[PDB]
Amino acid sequence: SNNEFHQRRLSATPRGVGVMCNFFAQSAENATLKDVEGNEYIDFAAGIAVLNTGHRHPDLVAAVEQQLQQFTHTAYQIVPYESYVTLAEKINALAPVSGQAKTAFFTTGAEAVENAVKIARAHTGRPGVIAFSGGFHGRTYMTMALTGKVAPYKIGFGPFPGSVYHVPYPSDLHGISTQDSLDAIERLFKSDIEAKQVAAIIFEPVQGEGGFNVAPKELVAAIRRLCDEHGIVMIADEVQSGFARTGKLFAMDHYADKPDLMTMAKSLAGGMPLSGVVGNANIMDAPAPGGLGGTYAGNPLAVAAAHAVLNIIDKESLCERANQLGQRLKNTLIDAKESVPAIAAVRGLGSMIAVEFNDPQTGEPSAAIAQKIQQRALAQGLLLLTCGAYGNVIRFLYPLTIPDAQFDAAMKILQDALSD
Amino acid sequence: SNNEFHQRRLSATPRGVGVMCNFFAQSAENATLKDVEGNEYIDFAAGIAVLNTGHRHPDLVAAVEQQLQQFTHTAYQIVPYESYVTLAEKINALAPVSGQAKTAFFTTGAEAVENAVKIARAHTGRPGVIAFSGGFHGRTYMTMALTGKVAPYKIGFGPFPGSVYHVPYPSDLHGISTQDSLDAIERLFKSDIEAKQVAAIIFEPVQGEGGFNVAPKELVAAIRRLCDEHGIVMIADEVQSGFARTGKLFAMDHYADKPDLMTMAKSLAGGMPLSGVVGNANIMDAPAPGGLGGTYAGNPLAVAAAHAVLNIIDKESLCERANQLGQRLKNTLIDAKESVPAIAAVRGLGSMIAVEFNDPQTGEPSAAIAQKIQQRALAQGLLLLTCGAYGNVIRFLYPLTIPDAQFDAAMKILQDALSD
Amino acid sequence: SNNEFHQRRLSATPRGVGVMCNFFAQSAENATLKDVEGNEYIDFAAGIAVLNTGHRHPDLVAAVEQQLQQFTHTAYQIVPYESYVTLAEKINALAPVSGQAKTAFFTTGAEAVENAVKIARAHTGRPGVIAFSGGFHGRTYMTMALTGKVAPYKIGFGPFPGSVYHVPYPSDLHGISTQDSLDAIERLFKSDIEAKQVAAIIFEPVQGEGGFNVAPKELVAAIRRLCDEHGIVMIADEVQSGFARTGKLFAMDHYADKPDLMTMAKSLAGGMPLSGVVGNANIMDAPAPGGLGGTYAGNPLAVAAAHAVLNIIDKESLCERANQLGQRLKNTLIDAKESVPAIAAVRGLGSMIAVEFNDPQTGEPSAAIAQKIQQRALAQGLLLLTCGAYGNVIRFLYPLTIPDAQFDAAMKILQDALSD
Amino acid sequence: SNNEFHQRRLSATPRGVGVMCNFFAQSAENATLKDVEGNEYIDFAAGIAVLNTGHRHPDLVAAVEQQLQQFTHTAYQIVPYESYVTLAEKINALAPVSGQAKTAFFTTGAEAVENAVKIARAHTGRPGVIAFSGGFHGRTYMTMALTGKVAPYKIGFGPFPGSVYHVPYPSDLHGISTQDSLDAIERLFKSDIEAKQVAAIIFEPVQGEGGFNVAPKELVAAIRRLCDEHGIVMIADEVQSGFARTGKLFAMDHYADKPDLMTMAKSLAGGMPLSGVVGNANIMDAPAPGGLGGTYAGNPLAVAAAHAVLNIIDKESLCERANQLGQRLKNTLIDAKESVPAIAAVRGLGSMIAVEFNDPQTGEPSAAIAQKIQQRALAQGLLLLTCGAYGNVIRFLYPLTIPDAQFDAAMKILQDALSD
Repeated sequence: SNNEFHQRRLSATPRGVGVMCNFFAQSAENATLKDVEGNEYIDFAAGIAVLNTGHRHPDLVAAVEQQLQQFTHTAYQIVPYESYVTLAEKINALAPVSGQAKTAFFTTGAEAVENAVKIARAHTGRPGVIAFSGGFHGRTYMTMALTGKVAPYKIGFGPFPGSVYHVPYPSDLHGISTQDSLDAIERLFKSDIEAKQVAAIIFEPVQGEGGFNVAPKELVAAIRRLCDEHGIVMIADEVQSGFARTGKLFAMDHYADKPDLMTMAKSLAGGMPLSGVVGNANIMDAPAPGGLGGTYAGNPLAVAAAHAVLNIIDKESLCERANQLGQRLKNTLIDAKESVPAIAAVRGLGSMIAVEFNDPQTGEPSAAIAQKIQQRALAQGLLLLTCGAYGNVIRFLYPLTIPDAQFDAAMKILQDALSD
Repeated sequence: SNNEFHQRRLSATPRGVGVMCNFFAQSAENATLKDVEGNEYIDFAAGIAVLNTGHRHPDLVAAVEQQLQQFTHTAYQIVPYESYVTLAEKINALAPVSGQAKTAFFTTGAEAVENAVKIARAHTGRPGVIAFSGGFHGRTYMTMALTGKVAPYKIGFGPFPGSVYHVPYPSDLHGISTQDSLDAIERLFKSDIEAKQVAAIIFEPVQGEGGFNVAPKELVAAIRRLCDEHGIVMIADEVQSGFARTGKLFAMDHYADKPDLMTMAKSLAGGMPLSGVVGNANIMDAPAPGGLGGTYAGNPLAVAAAHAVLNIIDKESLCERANQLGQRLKNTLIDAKESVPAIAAVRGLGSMIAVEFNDPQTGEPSAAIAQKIQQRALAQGLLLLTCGAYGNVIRFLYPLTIPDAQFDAAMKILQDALSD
Repeated sequence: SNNEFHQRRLSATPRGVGVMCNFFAQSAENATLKDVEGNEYIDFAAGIAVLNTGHRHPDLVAAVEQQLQQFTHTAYQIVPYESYVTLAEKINALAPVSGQAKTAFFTTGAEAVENAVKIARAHTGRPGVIAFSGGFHGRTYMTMALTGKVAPYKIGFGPFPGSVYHVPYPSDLHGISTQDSLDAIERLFKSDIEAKQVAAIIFEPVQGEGGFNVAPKELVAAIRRLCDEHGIVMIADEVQSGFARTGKLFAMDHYADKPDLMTMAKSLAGGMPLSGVVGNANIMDAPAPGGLGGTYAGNPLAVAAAHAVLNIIDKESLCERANQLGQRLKNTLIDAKESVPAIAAVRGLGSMIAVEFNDPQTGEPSAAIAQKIQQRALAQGLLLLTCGAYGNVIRFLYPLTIPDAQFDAAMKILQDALSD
Repeated sequence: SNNEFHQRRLSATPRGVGVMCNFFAQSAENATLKDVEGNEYIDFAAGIAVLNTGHRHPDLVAAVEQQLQQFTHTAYQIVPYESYVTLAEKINALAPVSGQAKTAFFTTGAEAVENAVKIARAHTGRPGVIAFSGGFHGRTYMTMALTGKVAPYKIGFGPFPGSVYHVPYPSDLHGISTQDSLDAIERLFKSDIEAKQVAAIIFEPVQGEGGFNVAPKELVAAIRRLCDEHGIVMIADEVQSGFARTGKLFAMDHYADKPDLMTMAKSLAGGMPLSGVVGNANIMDAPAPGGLGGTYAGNPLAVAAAHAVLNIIDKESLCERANQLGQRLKNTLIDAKESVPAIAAVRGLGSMIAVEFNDPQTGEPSAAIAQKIQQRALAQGLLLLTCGAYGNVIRFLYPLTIPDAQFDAAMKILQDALSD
């Protein structure tokens, strides 16, 4: 029963860990999710862009099973294992970072961001960090501070550390330009903190919870220029955009400038708990032995899954397929724009696409319309996710391995849900 | 080759992720670890107290495979699952908290400590946190601040947030008494922060990296009293001491006073990435919906493994067994105390036992002697771990499921390694 | 000799205490300063807007001597005196605060700002403070944090406290509007700190060292509105703009909205060390007995001088006079705007008037032209002061008591320095 | 009327500015204070150790009037003057700082400490500051954090900056030794902050508000040793102990080790608002020009007063007189220990002497007995001050210029007030 267990969950767990759906997952494969009462759903959430290679991809299951017949945990900081080194070598070969790449593995994306910040601070000896409004980087203390949304991520968890600031993110719909961001960064350097006291600038090439806003090329170039000038570490948070989501393996592959450090997680292990930081070896080697670590860091099962994820992305050509699916979804949303004026924007990159809804009679961002369209899709068996500053963005996070027929059915459902 | 991948590792990964052993893991079962060249080792590390049920316990592997046939990740905050709820119910039933309990799951122990601090700050509306010298609570920013050992955990990652203080932990060999701890707390209340601005007091009932120092009953009682008097949340970090290690399920079960919050990890899932926080349901309900979470939180495979772990500790009487094994180890160490004057102390609870070595001609802490015994034991096939402030303590973290014959062989090897 | 003592100065005092002039003061009266070698200077600095009533005003001197016959210091928090209370009563009656006013006295302007922040934190129980870029509020740690100009005030003195942020200040010449300020405040609320975690918003009605930028009426109204909505304390820093400088007694008297707190110093005692905070009695009474104080606070001689200063401002009609002299200066500057293309702006209120210079060919802010005009004037005997974000602003801080003929001589000198 | 003005004072000023006496000062000279109703009091407060040279010493009045006929304020950072340089040279010639000295002047002692910390931070590039429990250093934000007494100086003004810690001050009565302090410093280095991240260790040679505890020679030597070893700036806060109070010109003259920086105020100008920092020239020169300052800093009248105070201390042999008067008061207090069992301790240095009362029927610190003696002596026309962690200590801060007959009358009054 989904109601019995709804009450059991509300009684056993705190209200702080909120849950979107009131049905309980029973099984899942690729992009199909069945609950405990037999209802099937098309998963356009992918565990929040974690299942780019799909629920229980057979190669991932095979790799996890093979490793489960060897060992699940030795603590890498005690007894190492080759799979860690080989995955790090492959990431170094593929990651677009400055200089020669070195990679370390942790467990959660928040741990990856934390360690990127630790590496930057140890390299520069500086305290400051600049992030962007609307950015999301984790739910730990420091990663909350870096996160550019207060409600609900930061309510009641303050005070937050000093030397951490935010500048507005370029958004065409809201009149924020690249030059607005650069002016805010300059106002930081002239009012708040010395440029030679800022250790890192951290940014998402495509903001996840921010509404799938893409960083303009000028912005990435300017960030690279400022970091080169002032000795600041450039951090690209590719935790959500990484691994073929944006049409290339990493979102940063769409830009000429390379960041110094890059954080990875979610789809890195295709449904297993793994994260990592990859970047310039001169910067990564700043902490001494013992300065970085984590007990679950580089979990053998998750690392095997990540090897499988890389091979799947390659052999099934998930980058091109991400581009094709994103184009089809854009076509559907733009065609619907003619009949549903509430659609205010269609943005994104590759298969990282989102639609933002304004009230057609007011012009103000309306979360109500987004919620009701999300209700309609769900009742039709389509699981959609909400994001944005005002919670009026629907982001589409289908697995890149979703079959064509199921994707077309999902487009039909989305068309019927857009139009009342 | 155990030495070609050593160079590969040094070239691909950052220096900051330190590694103790020069060999690479190939397979592991219970307390037996086999490297890529075939060498066998008796694992007295258990992945740093993560494998209380031993490497790949058959029931844990069966549970993980069963779940692997259903789904590995749905993002719990999007789509929940019953295994999370039932595991929370079991932890609530077993946790040493006064009154109604509530449990939330995350992925890493540092994440659990972070959420305990978030819960305490949301409940009290205060900033301050008081921890203990020699304590270890994670490698994230806030958990580094709570950690009471600067070298090597905090070197280069400051500055650290305000309102976080440390008081000395009682140690009979170092002359620190419970009254010393309480006087330092009072000095904090009179010099650094008013008690009504302290949100939590976090402590390990048995210090992990601190040298297995056991908290006196008077200290736990004074902490409970100070917390009730000033409205401070009492946090017990049982990440390393939890799950049958100390002879009871949780170390706090050795004391009459119950904490408000308790953090769990490591052996909770017996080799899978899972952590948690259980406590006073009213305090746990302090953060509003949306304020707590984490993408991997309560990973389904790890949840299944944790169910298995609870059932294994029950059905195989691992508390009783930890008491027996700790007693055998203490007998071996005391029988050696007459031939080895370097044995300065033997401390701990249950099967969380450590031996501290001083120099037999100076009386000063001797880390070299401990490293030499460790060196000798590793050549005989026994993997031992060091800890303590001065690196002069050897901690015994054998899996609780180690067979009697292998344990007795390890005792013989240990007697030889102490022999000089 | 001015040289001998210049070298002795460099040898005995730190380089960090910067000194603008190469001559040493010997005598001073009203707006006339004589160096130790006999050279006379028309003082358009007034000790940085401290000598509004002019150097050694006879009434101030007579009051100071009369008190000197009584006592110079008793420590007010030990033994109080009636001059403190009567000055507090006069300030309470004259301050632009809604409802019952209370006034406390301290010694320096930074001390007044510090106590205003302390009062706001005690009244709200919140950590945060929001200030404006280009603002100056003192050289102590918290007041450096509030100051919105890094160079040179904050170089090497970090890190600075968390929960302290800055927003742009409206300027017609730099493209910053009131709505830009309000949007940045909203971005703070949405990205950095909860609105109901901000204790105060501190602002200058007329930015002193920032270039004499006048706060538009809409900005003050919006600040008042936000404070009423979020329960934030509205702090007006009138240390430099206060006491008849802007054509009315306080700059806030030009606006319909009233602040919760107002800080006073500089011309408060007309050349004696005294500061003060006046505001809402219910808010002022937030700190408990024993929370506010200062050994020198409300020094008797400075309090007598401040009594004299109020009586001088009233009897010699210094508000009206400030308006007249500001109009004469504006006539001179606007007249010169036809021959000097470098004159890009002439702004201010009353006798708080500044001219900003841009390059006549490029249009960029030209600090070199400003310096050039300052040296020309200095060579003719006119002591002028620089300010602005780029050091390209000349501020006119003559004593309001300056004789008309001396003012006209200074205007002629200024006209000569503006062209050739 | 003292009652009518008592009510007026409570009406016009905030409750936070606490006031000890309910009468209002009318006149004062040397050690005799007259209120508005004609009552005379022997001033054993000296405005909280500010009038070592006495109320309105004739030489100080003469210097102040001479300067008042010249100028009262020019803003030293705009136009300098001789008296600043000559006073700095005299301080450099007399101050016991390691190496050749430079001196800067400010206005309040809190500002002096603020600038000492600024100088240490600029010199070292480090954030950390270590202070002592029971120490008092100012009522500003940073000097609050440095202060080691929460009630009443810190209540409601948090949260406080990170990297600021406190260690116990050696006290014979409370069982705190030098080695306790050194162990707490080592615990800071091993649990809280790296030694190479601490910019300064600030301490009072004789704690003022803490109860006149004298720093033992071993403690000063250990602070000097640790500061030399780790690059930490050693700061002696002699705002209260300076200028012949302790029997030598500065308290540090009783010790063989020299601090790097020394802060001065209070008696520095003998009742006029002045403060200063004197220290090693190389360290003082750390902030770039424009980094240090203050509008009122180095007030000409106060600087003339400081010249006069130095001359008075020399010509009237105030150091020797401080020793003599301290010995006479100690004789009076020890002889009273026989009939007053409440006298638990009589401590101090020179004429910086305090008596600590415990309850003779339980052994508990008694602020009530101290206050009864205070009011008993006040009824007889003798004005005493309280202090201590528990408010149970009587301080004797008579002016050093007090005549012998008045001192003997005060001793008579003190003897009668000690007994019931």
